[PDB]
Amino acid sequence: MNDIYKAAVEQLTDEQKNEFKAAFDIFIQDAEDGCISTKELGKVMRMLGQNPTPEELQEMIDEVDEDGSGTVDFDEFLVMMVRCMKDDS
Ligand SMILES: [Ca+2]
Repeated sequence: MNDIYKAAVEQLTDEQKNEFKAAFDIFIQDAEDGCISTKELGKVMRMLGQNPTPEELQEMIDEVDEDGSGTVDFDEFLVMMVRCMKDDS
């Protein structure tokens, strides 16, 4: 069980989700299922307001990838912020 998503969702603002939704929809303009690419995560961060590394972002991807299919949905896109709570150390 995880209670960080509830404690983190309350921290995030509507503006953050607004940007996240737009940052997602832009890529999901003609998606097959309705998600982005795990490798494209480094691209959305640059547009949102972040500049990580290929090894750093990689850990974030697999971490937020609840299904582990290959594409990043909105559920996996939003968790990126709340997942910070779970350090796993
Ligand atoms: Ca996925």
